[PDB]
Amino acid sequence: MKIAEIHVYAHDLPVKDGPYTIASSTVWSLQTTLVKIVADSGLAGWGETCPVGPTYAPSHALGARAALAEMAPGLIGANPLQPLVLRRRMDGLLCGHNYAKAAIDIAAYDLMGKHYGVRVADLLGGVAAERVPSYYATGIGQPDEIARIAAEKVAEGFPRLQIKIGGRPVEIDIETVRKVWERIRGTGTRLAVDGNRSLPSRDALRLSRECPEIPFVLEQPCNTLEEIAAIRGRVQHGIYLDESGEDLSTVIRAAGQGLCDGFGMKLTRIGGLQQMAAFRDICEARALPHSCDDAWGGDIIAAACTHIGATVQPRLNEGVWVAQPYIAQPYDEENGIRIAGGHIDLPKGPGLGITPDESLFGPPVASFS
Amino acid sequence: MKIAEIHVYAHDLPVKDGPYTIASSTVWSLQTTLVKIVADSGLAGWGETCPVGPTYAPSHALGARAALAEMAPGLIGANPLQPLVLRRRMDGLLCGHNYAKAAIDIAAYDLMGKHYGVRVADLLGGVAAERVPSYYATGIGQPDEIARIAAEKVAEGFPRLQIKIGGRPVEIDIETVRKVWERIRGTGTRLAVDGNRSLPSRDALRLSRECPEIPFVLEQPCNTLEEIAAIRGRVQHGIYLDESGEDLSTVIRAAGQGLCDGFGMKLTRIGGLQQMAAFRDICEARALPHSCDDAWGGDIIAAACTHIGATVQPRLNEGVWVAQPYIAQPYDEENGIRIAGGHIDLPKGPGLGITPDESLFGPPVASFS
Amino acid sequence: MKIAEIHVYAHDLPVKDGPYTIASSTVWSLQTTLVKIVADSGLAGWGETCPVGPTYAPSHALGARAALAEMAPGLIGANPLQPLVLRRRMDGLLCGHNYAKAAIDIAAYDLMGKHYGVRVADLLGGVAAERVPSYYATGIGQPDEIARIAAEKVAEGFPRLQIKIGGRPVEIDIETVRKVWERIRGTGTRLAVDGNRSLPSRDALRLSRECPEIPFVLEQPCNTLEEIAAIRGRVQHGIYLDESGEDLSTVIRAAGQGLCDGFGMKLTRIGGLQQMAAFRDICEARALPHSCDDAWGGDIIAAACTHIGATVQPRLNEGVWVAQPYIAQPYDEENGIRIAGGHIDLPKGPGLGITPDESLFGPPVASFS
Amino acid sequence: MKIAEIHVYAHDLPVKDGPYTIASSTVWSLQTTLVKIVADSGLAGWGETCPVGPTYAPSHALGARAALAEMAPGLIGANPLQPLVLRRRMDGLLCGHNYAKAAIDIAAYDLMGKHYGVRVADLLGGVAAERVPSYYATGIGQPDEIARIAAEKVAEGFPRLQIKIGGRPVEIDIETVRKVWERIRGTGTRLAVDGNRSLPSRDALRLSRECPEIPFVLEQPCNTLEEIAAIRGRVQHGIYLDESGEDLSTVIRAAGQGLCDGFGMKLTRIGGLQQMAAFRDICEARALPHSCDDAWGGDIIAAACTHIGATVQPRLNEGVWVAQPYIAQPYDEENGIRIAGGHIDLPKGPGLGITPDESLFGPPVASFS
Ligand SMILES: C[N+]1(C)C[C@H](O)C[C@@H]1C(=O)O
Ligand SMILES: C[N+]1(C)C[C@H](O)C[C@@H]1C(=O)O
Ligand SMILES: C[N+]1(C)C[C@H](O)C[C@@H]1C(=O)O
Ligand SMILES: C[N+]1(C)C[C@H](O)C[C@@H]1C(=O)O
Ligand SMILES: [Mg+2]
Ligand SMILES: [Mg+2]
Ligand SMILES: [Mg+2]
Ligand SMILES: [Mg+2]
Ligand SMILES: [Mg+2]
Ligand SMILES: [Mg+2]
Ligand SMILES: [Mg+2]
Ligand SMILES: [Mg+2]
Ligand SMILES: [Mg+2]
Ligand SMILES: [Mg+2]
Repeated sequence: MKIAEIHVYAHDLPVKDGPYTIASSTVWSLQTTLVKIVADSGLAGWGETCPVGPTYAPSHALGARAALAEMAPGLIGANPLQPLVLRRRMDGLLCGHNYAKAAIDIAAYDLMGKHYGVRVADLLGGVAAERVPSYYATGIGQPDEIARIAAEKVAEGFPRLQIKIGGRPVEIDIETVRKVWERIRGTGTRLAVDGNRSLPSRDALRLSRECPEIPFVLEQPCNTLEEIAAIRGRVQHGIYLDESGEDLSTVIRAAGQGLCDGFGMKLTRIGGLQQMAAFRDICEARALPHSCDDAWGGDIIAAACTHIGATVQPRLNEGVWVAQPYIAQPYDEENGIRIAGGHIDLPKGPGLGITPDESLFGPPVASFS
Repeated sequence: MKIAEIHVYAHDLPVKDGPYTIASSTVWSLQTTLVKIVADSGLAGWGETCPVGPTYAPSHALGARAALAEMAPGLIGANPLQPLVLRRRMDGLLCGHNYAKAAIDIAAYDLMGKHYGVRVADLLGGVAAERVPSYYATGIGQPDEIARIAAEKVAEGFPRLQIKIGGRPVEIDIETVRKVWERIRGTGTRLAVDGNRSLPSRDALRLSRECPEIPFVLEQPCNTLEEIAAIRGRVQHGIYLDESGEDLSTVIRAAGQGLCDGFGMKLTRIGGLQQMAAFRDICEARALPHSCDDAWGGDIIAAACTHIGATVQPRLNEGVWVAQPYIAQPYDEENGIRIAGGHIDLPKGPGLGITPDESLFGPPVASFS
Repeated sequence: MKIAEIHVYAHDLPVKDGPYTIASSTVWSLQTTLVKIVADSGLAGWGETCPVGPTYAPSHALGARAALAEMAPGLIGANPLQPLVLRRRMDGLLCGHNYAKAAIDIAAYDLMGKHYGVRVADLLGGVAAERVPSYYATGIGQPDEIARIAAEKVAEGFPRLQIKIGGRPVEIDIETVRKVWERIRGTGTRLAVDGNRSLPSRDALRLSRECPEIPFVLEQPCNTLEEIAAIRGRVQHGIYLDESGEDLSTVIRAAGQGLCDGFGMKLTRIGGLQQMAAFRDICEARALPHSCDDAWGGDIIAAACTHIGATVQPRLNEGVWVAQPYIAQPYDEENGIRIAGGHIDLPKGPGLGITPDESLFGPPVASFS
Repeated sequence: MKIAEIHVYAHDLPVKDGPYTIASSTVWSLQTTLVKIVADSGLAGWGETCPVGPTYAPSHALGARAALAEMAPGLIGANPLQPLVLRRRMDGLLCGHNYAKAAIDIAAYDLMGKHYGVRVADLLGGVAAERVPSYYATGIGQPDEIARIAAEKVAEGFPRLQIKIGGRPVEIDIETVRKVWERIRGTGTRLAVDGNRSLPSRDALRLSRECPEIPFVLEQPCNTLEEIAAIRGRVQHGIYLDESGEDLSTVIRAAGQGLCDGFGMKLTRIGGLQQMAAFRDICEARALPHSCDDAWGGDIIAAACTHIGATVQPRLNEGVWVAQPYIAQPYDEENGIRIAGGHIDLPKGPGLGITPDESLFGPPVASFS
């Protein structure tokens, strides 16, 4: 098999009842980028990458499209059924830019699954669970209001909550954590507190020191991995990496040196499913719980996240986060990814199990053959 | 003296009022393996190895018999009165497989003791105590029920309890520990909490962080020694190794680098009494308390554990655990190992002090001469 | 699809012009164990595991068959198209025993490849090279004798030589290394020197110190990883792990903490292709060169090694070692694995590309349904 | 059985063709202390301790007798057939003073062996070799003079030489090492260079740096273990501890943290055979070569060293050093320890196999009942 065409699309996703606030990024609408790979046989696969604003991570929508335009001519003729070979070929065309490479990677797995008649999760080691947990991430807000929302989401069925903090005096974050805990204690709901790179070590230390009785994991409290390595010995709560886990080498450093207790891992950041599967295997060997998330995006990226998440040993699965609740229009109304009772049912069809209504995207901003 | 015959037996041991639940293994009946060594003089010694299900450790009943069948022809003619020489000879025939080698080792010490007219404990440095402490290990269950059982076992005389946890949400484990402590506090009963390799560092950290007022030692909370080394600086409760202590080299690493505060050590895992005695000497030099246990098994392995345990400095002796309370039929009704008042009286006769009713075992599954 | 039957075979492999001498194992004839998995449809896949004598590693032929006998009944009905799910299922039946699990893993990948019509290497990320390099490993022998063989094998086309040392005064090992280097310098041939766990740190230090001008990597010079970590900073030659690389967790330690510069890795030791592929991804992220070998065995295990080897980035591929030159009768007369010009061609057919002549093995020694 | 009497003897040992020059002690005549333990039955065992002058180690002849006088009354009635119980009993009477405790330890093993009819080596795991290697240690002297003696002693059969250095400009030590190497290279003789605590790190660094082509191990180059840990990474020669190995705890530190590559170990320093056997097991698990020596003394301490030495794995046995060549009158004319061909035959009789002629010692200087 050979790649015959690659099509790049720009598409807009407004935030229902926004904005969505992260200590490092507030957005009102997201620009996603879709990739369609067409084989010489005519069969097509789909990928997607959607940064959550331009300030969250070293990635942005215009940059995704620039990266894809750089690599695409060099990929025409490649065998899309060989994800590692294909990844090396991308590396031969452009250094870094995992978030763009990930879209090609995901399209190729979709195409592979359709070709062989198999679900992507089964190409990645096998379906361990047909329905996977999700988690709900609150925005930054008034303590009482965040606690109210947390209670509601637990009642909806979410087995885990992530409370966003930072960008304001830490006393308010601590009050938020305490008020949330008062409403969810004794429900068995797991808790994460995400500083999104915004806390000086001063405040990360204070948060943990003041709340030993509250069972959160502290997710990416500080900006750099060096700062996290420096506070870890003095912090009695588990610490998870998110933004710092930028590649497999960094994950190997963190696992091998005992620098964290788990991960919030994004598919596009790590470079796609080929790398994410290796990431999964590393975490399983070391009993490091993790989520399988992305920054944002619709059915295509969400299905890719759900497929890898379906392969995770259940006791290590911290959930699959998706932007679906904030997206008005699905790409696939019959099989698209939907949260139900705080969980996500894996699509049942071949490949990603998603057939996007291509009409929605508009003509490609760039085509290659 | 020379070994003239080696006989290998398969024998079944059903669990009274089971199953017995460990986070890593639930069993309903155990398959033990017995070894009889006959000297040219006609004198015989007995050994035993009995994994606690095939998933607890890298060992199983069929594997024990395969290992013994591999080594046995190469041991005919060896001097059974030289335990170190004999161990090196085994190593010359098969790499690893300590749990099988241990059965030959124990049979040889039994034979040595009978030949010289001395108790095995006196071959291992001398009887420091005629009666040794034991400890009772609970299964995993409802918090209140486990607390009730803990109170009963303290009333029976057990000076130490081990609470098994893991394989479920850690909130339940923590509730169990708290309810047990409420019933046993102020009795002077020592407490261990055994995660049996099942806790991610996330949960080990939480358990310790939440319970500074409860004086447990945390036994093998995490799967690998690397994970334990990573959490140790952040855990204020003593940490003991069990499954990780797979050989004397590992014990030397753990003692020399300060990676743990004690051990739950199994005779078969370490490779027998020759190695266990060295283990004992290392712990004594570093004031590291430990038990002398095994995975399971009847009078033969239990007596071997009791003999080495009788040599331990009393202040370091965390007890000898035996499967006797879960075994309906003793091998030796006159001198077999029995728990009385939470303690074990050392047999008074030469060798292990045990004469098994060989009839019980059936014909050997393999014989060598 | 579901596993309907599992059949275990025992088969002898006489060493051509024997014996083969490793510092830890001298072998005259090897006992291989073959496994055939049959699906409900009748489609079959083949696996193989063959310890290189019982003292090289904690593995042996009788032990392989005992482990398979323990696991097989619990695998009837499993889906063989899900290698990770299947591996966890095996872990739920027996702890450890990777060398036995690997035979099931390999048969399942063979079956998967046949079912989808794809080569195993293309189920593991894709073929990076159709012609895979091998390496020649000399046995221990006299310095001039070994230097001759080294020159002869370089001429035959092998791009890398491994010289086995140990088990005798180290000055003889050093003389051998110097005389081999005299023959092969200027031929572009890479050099490994394998101590096979046999050198005290005293001697490993001496070997490196005396030979800075000879560009060997020192493979598993000492018995334990702890010993290797202790000399590493005092050794100017690259150090590779072999025997110490017992599982993915240990690989993560070694890579993350920088304890070695590469690996000799055996498929059965790591537990099969699912784990080997993850191992490959770990090494690629850290630019750690490695081989894809096994202990011994015929066309089945050799094809498995060749398929994973064909996925390795060429600049990191230290070779695929196979026992074929020492094996008189191939299982597959037409398409079995053969070394040609010091290299190995990847088979063309689906699955492993091997069709064993079952009549060579005799009837199964154990059958499960 | 019970100790009925303890008798302490003082005896002079003139140095044949004296003196003997160590960087830390020059000696013309040594004051040995013998101990006879008599059981209720009248059976007796013998021990010995003989510091090599009062400045080599924190031990001296008057100190040996004072320590024995302190402990002896508290040992009347003890069971001498339990070496570990007996050792703890001594610890309960006097802290430290291993060199004195060792004399009691050795007499008790002698008695035990006589009582059971077994050789001491067979009470310590078993005889691995009937003929034990020794090593020759040169005194400090002129480079050409020492090189001659080195050649002469190699011819006599010693498989290892130890060259003493220090106490003068290091260039003279380096010249000595080079001239010795010139004589013994190509003879298969192993080389140790002993600084006896006398080199500043400045000079130890220089000695190793200048001589990479000379295969010595550097024994106790610096005064403290702290100094040795500090230079270790900058020294390419193996480093052995001698004087720093004061107890089992320090051995555990050195081995567990990889601070040395072997030991010169003295029986009296470590505290007797009970501790020496544990020391042996520690070294065997880590492939650390070691000698079994003492400071000085006649047939009694020499036989004790020979018996433990006969249990050491041959590949790790650096030799048993004894003072016999410097001692005119043996205690046992028939079966005393004698070096022959640079090796020592293990005595055949029960216990140590030595029967001292008591009349040589004079009446006891102290008797206890
Ligand atoms: C993955 N989230 C839950 C959604 C946002 O993209 C960021 C947030 C996190 O940082 O974990
Ligand atoms: C030794 N036990 C008390 C009995 C079981 O064999 C396991 C358990 C332990 O892991 O410590
Ligand atoms: C891979 N070999 C060449 C074959 C033997 O199985 C061992 C050897 C090695 O240890 O590297
Ligand atoms: C063991 N010696 C050879 C004899 C002396 O007691 C000291 C010396 C050494 O330090 O190695
Ligand atoms: Mg819930
Ligand atoms: Mg985050
Ligand atoms: Mg009590
Ligand atoms: Mg335990
Ligand atoms: Mg070539
Ligand atoms: Mg090797
Ligand atoms: Mg059937
Ligand atoms: Mg010689
Ligand atoms: Mg010395
Ligand atoms: Mg008296």
